Amino acid sequence: GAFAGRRAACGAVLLTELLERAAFYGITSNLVLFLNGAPFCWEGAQASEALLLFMGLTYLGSPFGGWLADARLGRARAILLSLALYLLGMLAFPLLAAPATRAALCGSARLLNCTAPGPDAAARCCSPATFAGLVLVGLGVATVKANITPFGADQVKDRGPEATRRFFNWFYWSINLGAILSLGGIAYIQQNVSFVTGYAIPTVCVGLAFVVFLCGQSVFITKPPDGSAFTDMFKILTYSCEEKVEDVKALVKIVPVFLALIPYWTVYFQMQTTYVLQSLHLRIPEISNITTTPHTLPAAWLTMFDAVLILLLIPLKDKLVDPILRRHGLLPSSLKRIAVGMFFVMCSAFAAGILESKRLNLVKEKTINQTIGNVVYHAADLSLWWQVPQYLLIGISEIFASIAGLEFAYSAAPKSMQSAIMGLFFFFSGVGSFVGSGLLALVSIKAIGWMSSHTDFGNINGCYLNYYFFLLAAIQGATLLLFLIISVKY
Amino acid sequence: MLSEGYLSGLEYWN
Repeated sequence: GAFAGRRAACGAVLLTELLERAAFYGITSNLVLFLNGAPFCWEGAQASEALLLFMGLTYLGSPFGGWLADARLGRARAILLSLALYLLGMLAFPLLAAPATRAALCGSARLLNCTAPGPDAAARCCSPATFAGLVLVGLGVATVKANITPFGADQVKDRGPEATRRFFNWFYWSINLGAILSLGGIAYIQQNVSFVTGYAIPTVCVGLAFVVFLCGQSVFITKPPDGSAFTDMFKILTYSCEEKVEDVKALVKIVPVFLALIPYWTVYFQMQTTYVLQSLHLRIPEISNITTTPHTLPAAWLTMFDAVLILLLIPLKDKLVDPILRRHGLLPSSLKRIAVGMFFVMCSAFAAGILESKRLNLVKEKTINQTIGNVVYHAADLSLWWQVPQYLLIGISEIFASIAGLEFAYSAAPKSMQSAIMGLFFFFSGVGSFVGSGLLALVSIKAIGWMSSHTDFGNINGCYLNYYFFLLAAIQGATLLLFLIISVKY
Repeated sequence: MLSEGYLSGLEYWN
């Protein structure tokens, strides 16, 4: 009875979570490729900062979305409206993807003053539609991410704690499985079959999630708003210019580590976007066995390799590291693990810098033409298997740094402020993505300039991206050294 | 990002 009922409820919640994670990892994977493939093809780092700002907007709206949810509006209704806007955006995107609807919705180049000879005119034309789609999708997924975890949490919590542990083990497993399946199938479809259907499958996915969450609401267990103590912390902060001491301790303990982690999430999302771009400009193998115009090995498949290594490591990582690191001459602490993760990501960024330098030195001699997607990409004879080292380093650093940061944040904060520190974590991750996009904008602009070439759409093979990678690596190393120095005086 | 898993997790394992 109760078993079956709560099981159906949490299974519906799990299906919605899997489908939303699937749609997210699907759209975010090949966004850079399609942003330069479609006739509104942007200019390289332009699409890179577009994806960076998308991720930053998601992670910035997450805390504000949770506040708005636990605010006047109802949590379940909040998730409903979030999924509605998410479906709106994931339906708007295939309209951009389909030629007829592309021409229809965006607008002809003769009306929006797009008569300038060059591909930049179509970009000026179709920029607002894509940006609106991106902002809608970002707000939707932000609210969904902020809301879905506490939702199933209270859905299961009523009975017992072991039920919550089992349900959230299932939650982690479903999230990772959805990530893997989405990456694989959706990226393969997008890159090797059709961008149209490649985006349309996320659409029907979001539709299924929305309808199952709507029909679940009838048999769900709703929860009235509690008060969203973010308003309390905001009131305290603006008036300063028993919750007082807890608030001040929580903030003073949380803000420094997350400030140090801001450049880390910067370089993480930069990993994502610019390594997708670099693999597009690196050498891609051929699956042309039964295929004409060979199916390309996806950078999203490389990200799947990363994530499946995360999956294989994390439990084994615990099981082997903990008992041995207990009796070790290299004893680990939360801050020391964050420092180790920062050093690993610095090494990965250095490796990426050397890889880009070698790629430039090689393309300076000769050039090949591998048609990834629907547009050609000039590349050099250097397989992308050299990105696997830096991807592995970034993955192990992900594990170390993020898990240590969350452990320290939770162990150094009261119980009630757990949602507040989670919101602040996602907020600082969004801040990191925004800082990354800003740094890219700064290195790209002609004011001082390191890689402009007046053409960044497909001619990045002459641009100096390795200088920007080394600048990011140097910033990360400076933050790591500062964290080391603060670790001494504390 | 990819570990939102173990992160909600810390939360409740807690």
